Amino acid sequence: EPVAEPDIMATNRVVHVITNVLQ
Amino acid sequence: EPVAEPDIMATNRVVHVITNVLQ
Amino acid sequence: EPVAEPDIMATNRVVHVITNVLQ
Amino acid sequence: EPVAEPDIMATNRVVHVITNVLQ
Repeated sequence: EPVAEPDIMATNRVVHVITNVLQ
Repeated sequence: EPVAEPDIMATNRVVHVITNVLQ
Repeated sequence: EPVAEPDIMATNRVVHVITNVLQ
Repeated sequence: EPVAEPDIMATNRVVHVITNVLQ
């Protein structure tokens, strides 16, 4: 993982896609 | 339901069920 | 059948809600 | 370094009612 001076960090995964309700 | 020998079956309407979209 | 089939229900449109997305 | 983990799985709930096969 990246190394640097201490700071605020929080790993997160975001996934989105355009879609419509099936019914 | 009626019981008899196999033969042509009249088409019956089908109603969908509301459910969360997979996408 | 022992239980009557569900009555026909018309699909209802759903309006999307605007939200902040990082991506 | 360790291999990056894949995208986090998004659990979903599916509800359906058994009915006559369309085919």
